[PDB]
Amino acid sequence: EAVKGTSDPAMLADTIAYHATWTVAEKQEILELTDLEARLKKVLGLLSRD
Amino acid sequence: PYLRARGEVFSEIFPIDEAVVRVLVEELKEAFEKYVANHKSLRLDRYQL
Repeated sequence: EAVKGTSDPAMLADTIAYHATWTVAEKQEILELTDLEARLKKVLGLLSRD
Repeated sequence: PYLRARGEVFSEIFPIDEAVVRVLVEELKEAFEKYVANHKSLRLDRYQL
């Protein structure tokens, strides 16, 4: 409940990605993309897998 | 260079007899509505409809 009420998608995306705790290689693979939407494709595919 | 051209006539069509043409306007608006949202990751807007 500390991240709710959010407009900024950069802190949203990276907050989710660090709070999507994984092996750090794929943390970097999240960090690779400069695009937001392809990175969130990566993120939400991972979280659906979890 | 540089490049010039000359033209005979400037072709136009002002649409007359709009019934079947208007039905095809409805159909092509439907076709664009079915085509428009494919570029979610491929960077074209929904809101250009």
